Amino acid sequence: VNFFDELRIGLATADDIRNWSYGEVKKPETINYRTLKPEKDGLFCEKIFGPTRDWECYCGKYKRVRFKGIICERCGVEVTRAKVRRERMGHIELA
Amino acid sequence: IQQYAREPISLDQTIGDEGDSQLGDFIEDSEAVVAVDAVSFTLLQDQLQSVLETLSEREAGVVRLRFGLTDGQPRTLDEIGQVYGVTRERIRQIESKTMSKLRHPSRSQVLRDYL
Amino acid sequence: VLRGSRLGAVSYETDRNHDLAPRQVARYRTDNGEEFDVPFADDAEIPGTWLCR
Amino acid sequence: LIDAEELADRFKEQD
Amino acid sequence: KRLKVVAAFQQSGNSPMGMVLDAVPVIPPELRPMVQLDGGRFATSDLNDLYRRVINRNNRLKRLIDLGAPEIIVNNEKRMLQESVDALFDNGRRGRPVTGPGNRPLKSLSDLLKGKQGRFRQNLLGKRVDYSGRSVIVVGPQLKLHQCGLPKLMALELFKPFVMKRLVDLNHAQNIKSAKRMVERQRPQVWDVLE
Amino acid sequence: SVPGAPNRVSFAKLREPLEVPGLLDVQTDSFEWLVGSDRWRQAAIDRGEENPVGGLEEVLAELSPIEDFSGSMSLSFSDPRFDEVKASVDECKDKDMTYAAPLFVTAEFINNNTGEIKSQTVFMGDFPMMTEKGTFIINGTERVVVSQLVRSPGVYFDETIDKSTEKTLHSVKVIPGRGAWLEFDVDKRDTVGVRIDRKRRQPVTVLLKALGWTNEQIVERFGFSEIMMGTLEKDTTSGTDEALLDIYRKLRPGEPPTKESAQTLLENLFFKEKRYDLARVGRYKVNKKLGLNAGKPITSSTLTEEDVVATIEYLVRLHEGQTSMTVPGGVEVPVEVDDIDHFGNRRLRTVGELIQNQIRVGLSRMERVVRERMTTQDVEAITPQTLINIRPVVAAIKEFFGTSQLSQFMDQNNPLSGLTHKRRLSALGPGGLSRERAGLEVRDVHPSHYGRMCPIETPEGPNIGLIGSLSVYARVNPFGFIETPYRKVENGVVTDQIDYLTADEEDRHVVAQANSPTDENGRFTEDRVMVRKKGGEVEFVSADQVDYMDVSPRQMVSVATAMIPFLEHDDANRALMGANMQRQAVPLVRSEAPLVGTGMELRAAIDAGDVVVADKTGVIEEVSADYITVMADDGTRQSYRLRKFARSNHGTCANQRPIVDAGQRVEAGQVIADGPCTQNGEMALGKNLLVAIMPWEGHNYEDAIILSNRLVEEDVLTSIHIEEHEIDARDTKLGAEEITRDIPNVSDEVLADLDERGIVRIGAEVRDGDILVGKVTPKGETELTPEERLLRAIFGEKAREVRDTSLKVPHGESGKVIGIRVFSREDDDELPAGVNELVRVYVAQKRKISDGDKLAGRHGNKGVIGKILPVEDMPFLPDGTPVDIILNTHGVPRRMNIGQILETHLGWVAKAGWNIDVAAGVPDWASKLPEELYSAPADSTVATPVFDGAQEGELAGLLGSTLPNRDGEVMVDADGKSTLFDGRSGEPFPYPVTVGYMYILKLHHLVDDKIHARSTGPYSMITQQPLGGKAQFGGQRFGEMECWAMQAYGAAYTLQELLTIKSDDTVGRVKVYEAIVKGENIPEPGIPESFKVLLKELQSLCLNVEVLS
DNA sequence: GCTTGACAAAAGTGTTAAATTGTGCTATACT
Ligand SMILES: [Zn+2]
Repeated sequence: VNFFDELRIGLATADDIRNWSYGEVKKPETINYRTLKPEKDGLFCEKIFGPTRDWECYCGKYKRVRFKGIICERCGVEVTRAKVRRERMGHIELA
Repeated sequence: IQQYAREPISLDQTIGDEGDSQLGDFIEDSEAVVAVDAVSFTLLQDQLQSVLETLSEREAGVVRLRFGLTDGQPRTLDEIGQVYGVTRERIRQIESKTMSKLRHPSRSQVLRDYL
Repeated sequence: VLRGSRLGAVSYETDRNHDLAPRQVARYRTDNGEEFDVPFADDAEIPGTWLCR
Repeated sequence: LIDAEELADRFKEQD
Repeated sequence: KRLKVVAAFQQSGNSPMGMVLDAVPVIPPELRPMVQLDGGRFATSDLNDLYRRVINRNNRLKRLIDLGAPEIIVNNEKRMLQESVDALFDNGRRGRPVTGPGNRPLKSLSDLLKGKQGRFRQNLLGKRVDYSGRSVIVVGPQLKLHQCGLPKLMALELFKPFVMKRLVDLNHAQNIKSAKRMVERQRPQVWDVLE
Repeated sequence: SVPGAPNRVSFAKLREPLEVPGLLDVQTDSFEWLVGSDRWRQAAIDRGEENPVGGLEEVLAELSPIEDFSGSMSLSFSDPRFDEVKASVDECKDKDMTYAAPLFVTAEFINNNTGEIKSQTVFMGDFPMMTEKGTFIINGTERVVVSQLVRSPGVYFDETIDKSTEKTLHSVKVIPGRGAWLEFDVDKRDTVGVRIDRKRRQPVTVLLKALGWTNEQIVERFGFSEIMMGTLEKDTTSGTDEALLDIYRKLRPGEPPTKESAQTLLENLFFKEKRYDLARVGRYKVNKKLGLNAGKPITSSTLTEEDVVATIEYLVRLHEGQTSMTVPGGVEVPVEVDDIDHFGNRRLRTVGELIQNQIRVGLSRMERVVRERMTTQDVEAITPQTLINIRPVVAAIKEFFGTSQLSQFMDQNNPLSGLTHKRRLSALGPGGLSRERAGLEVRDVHPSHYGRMCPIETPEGPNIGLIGSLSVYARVNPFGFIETPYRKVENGVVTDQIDYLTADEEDRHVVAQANSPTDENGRFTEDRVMVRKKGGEVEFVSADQVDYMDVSPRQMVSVATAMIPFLEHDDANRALMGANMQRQAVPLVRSEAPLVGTGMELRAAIDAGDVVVADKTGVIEEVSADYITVMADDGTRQSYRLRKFARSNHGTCANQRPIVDAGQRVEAGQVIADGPCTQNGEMALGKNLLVAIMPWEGHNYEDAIILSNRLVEEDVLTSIHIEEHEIDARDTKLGAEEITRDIPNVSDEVLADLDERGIVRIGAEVRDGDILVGKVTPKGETELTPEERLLRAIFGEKAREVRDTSLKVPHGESGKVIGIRVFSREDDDELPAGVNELVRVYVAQKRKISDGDKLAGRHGNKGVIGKILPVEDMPFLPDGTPVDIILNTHGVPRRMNIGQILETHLGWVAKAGWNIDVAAGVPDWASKLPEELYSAPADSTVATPVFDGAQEGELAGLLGSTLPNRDGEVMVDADGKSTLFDGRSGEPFPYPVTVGYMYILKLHHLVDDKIHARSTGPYSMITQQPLGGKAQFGGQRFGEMECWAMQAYGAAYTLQELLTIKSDDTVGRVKVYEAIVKGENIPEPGIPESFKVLLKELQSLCLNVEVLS
């Protein structure tokens, strides 16, 4: 940071879009109705955009700083600071 | 069922009779990171790290391992028994002795604000 | 003022790199020929099939 | 007293 | 007139293929967050409801092609998908914008950072800052040109963290929490440190 | 005058022919008309009305009768009756009820096919009533409905000049207010076009033919103006039928053109009362303007056949230039152009009509389903209840009293504020003008305000000009036109034949001033008299030309403006400031009437209702601090409750104390108790303080004020302020949160003042951060960190399932608990859904005057208190009296408010009695003083009515006749100045200075409510910036102009640190806090959220935005 | 200083039982 000289803009050939995304949004559902956890493979999905709460996966198998950098073998969400949900993007593949 | 039937209200409404604020300019996060607490936590650990140093090597180790200040796992007595092949009862006795040492004002008065 | 919240409970752990755990990296190939990697934990078995980016 | 449209129309060429 | 548009692509780091999109990106969820208000009420960003509208169409298309639907239905679905993407990028540029509940359009991505609100604007209007206060003024004839009188409570509130550090340093308080409580209660020891 | 009437000698020279009418009549008469009270009926019939109809009856008659589509059934309503109110005012205010009364109406159903009749009384519901003070008790709050100002529907004529190729075009637009449009306009082609329904210009002859006119009649009657001859020449329509068909085709070409439907549509468009109405005020306006159907009463709500032709003829006359016109069947009327700012065209919607409109809407909504229930049910099984739903009307009336802009909280700061609020003329709201529109066009002072709207007193905020106040002598015409009284003048002698005229009625006469000298008999003593013409211009005319005369000099000022002495010496701007500042005076602990004032202090106090007045003659049975008992001559006891230490809507303490003793004879209308800002029945907004006009060491530099410490010691400027803190306990998805004395993770010393049930005891003293009522909520998942686990293992304090959420005293507030109110579902209280309990605690504090508190007089002189010197320091008179206040001299002449100096001089003259040497003969200056005013004792109170007050010469003469002091010497010489010793050095000041008594009042702009500060606190949910708008932890705004200033300074680092570290930089903000607390140097700022969010958004739009070095 | 036996509530075993969720199908004729 603090090392910028100029900022440039340009078109995206959808290769940039496929590079940015951490996973595609397969389904439209956002969150469960009685439980308030995100729905997998949809919007707000933790596997794609990251965990909602600090250093915890969806099922809770791996949690806390000691597991930092690990993808749960059952969820697919990687334990992280949970502030990364403001940084990771997805994509929708049009038929 | 009544509460389930409710529809979420758009976060981009026009609360205030006009467009000066929409809806969310006046919502506070109850789960906010508050600085004074966070910094205090970084101190508390240190204090404990110092206080547990006043104890003996063996007495300090059981408390650190029992509460997992290093790894975080609340190791049971049997696990702690592998330090020297010691049985659960001696480890429990050492833990109780250390608890008696710590809770005395001579040490507890230092930490008696982070409650 | 109005008050809101999420389900994202906050933690005050200061251990950005304090603790390091072992891990193993598996590699998967997609039907279209794209390859990806995943750093699984050294636990049980690596899944046979994985949903990639 | 004055809106954007009137303020914008205020400084037009008017010639 | 056409020369500038045609030359913009010649000798440039892009290609004419960028007009047509094979996939559309999705903004991170926290930038379109769903906040749970106190009392069970849910407040959602209307943008969240636009992306969904696309998926519902897109998935449907992916089914219609599977079973070999007639050309009319597939063309209608493709038209719906195009309109949905257009609404996602620009709500109201083509046709009439989707309204949703009430009688107001949903503000899409480009609706942001374009109007009175949104970046490139509202940053040159003024933001709120910490470590600041406001108060009525009186005429001080005893002051030097470089001095000003600041009320005690205002000064204490502004300098709280420094006062807490000094109190902890002078053994008045054992730790940060004790100094914070002492300042908030405004015990007599606070003013000596503040001065 | 009034029974009590404390002796207050007046300086008036003129005689008052008409007593000031009931100030609160506007708010009461309209409602009496709405409910059709008996007294209203007597007043209306005595005026010259036959079979008068009330508002409710009028609405019911308009709705009734209603017949179904089949035409076999009919429903009607009649005879609205009211019942006794459910509860009293005090009970309703205590229990947060609504002061209302049951309403009943007699409904009748008729079966046309058979003849069955069903008559029954249907419960309409609780109609919100009003008290005797013109206020509505809505949910335990005193709301006020302010009369609205709207443009009366009717026919208006205007003329503009074309800005393309010169020349002028005249137009007439008819505003019905409940239907479509109909206008005739003249183009620059010597023609007369009619644009029906504002669609497209059409020939006027087409409309004439459609009504049933032919070429022969048109050419025989409209033979005066040539333009219409040309229009008829251009006309292509031959017969009347074609005109209807042509109009129908032009209106809606889509539908098939047929003669029958063509006529029916035009018949339906304007000639039906169910689609097009004039609201029974447009008809009167058109009759007065055109002059048709004069004399006989009119009930039609449509356009008469002659009205349209008369309007067209008047338009062509106006273009022709004729100054007079008359048509058979009418009275000759003048010809001129009308304007929208004139009050012959602007009417007033009072509370009665405002409520009537909502009732009409509700009844229409009810009827919509009433007819459906008729068409869906079976016959011979239907009763009035089975087809009448009272839900919609009740919902509408409830919504109008809680959401409408016109109905808002009554300003309870002091009696004058409330009194002015009730008689307010707003020009906005539903059907009014926007707050961002009509700039310097509708907020200007029209020459018609004189006598009907105060032209000086008006808010200085966004609503300047849009909001005003009614004049002292003014009452709304039953039609809704503000009319003012005038004295009839015949043959140059003024007679007692007061007549109330409107603006248009006044434009046809010549009115003179009230101060014009007159002979003893009544004849004019002079020859040339100053008068007002029809154009709103002042001119000198002959004595015989005078037609009318003003009732009194203060006929144009309002109640608030009439309380300012020597108002004719103050500038308009300063007078406006003083008038608007007089409504912001906080009641003091001990009030005192002004030494110098006008005659409005008394009336304004009694009419405000903030006092208790005996209902009938009697003897005071007993007096206490809580109530007064009086025994009347008829043996009927009367008991008055005295509301004691009652909080006003704005936080000021409102209380009354008796001013009578046992055995005292009291007459009807006498004040027996006084309110917050009243003394002996007179308004006492402020205090009389000894003031010296001189600069003092720069402590009063730039309008600052220096005060003596005595005011602090003797509680001269002390006030009581009461605040309410409310908190609820409700059921939650994790359980029901309960209020409890027990609180987790807190010492037992903090809650030592809590009671058994967890509420602070009454009478306890509380500061910021104190617990008022305990409250806990279920927490849920704990998941303690190992640090916390070990910490609470050593301490042994086990986890608690509940979290503390007790109510705390907001920062900066302190006082004593004076009252506690508790509501609970356990006792069947009407709490909102899900709420189990509600607790309100009242904290009262004794606020003394202090530095920075605003302080002002009645002439627009305002200032903060820059310093409070000790008694010995203040300059003192030779007798040893220390002045109480010092006002800078530089600020008086510039602001152009010399009236304050006159107030000071006359206050000094009043404080120390005066004695004119009348033994040898009245001096020249005193020849005008009334006989009663030649000599008065010390501490006397005098009156100087606005525009008829003490002259400068008389005051100068009185200054030289003041009585001595206890020593026997005069402090103030003939010039109004006195020598002052310096309190610090002791040397007398080199020159004498002006010293006197000034009446000054404490404004609500106190420092305690205007101090803010932030170090770290709540942050926004979305923008992550500090939130504001509240005095607890609100942040300050750093606008773009401040950024420009910083850039100009070259202050790069400060601007960065202020735009990122202190706002929406979550990562670096905590690091900055940690560095400050640890003593480490602050780290370099990062990148603000406002940029990362922008980058992610711009990337989301398929834009490949990237950074590079 | 440290260990064995007797007890105990708490954390799991393993299956079954109840609640929840996804799913195809309704054939007077209706455009
Ligand atoms: Zn998991």
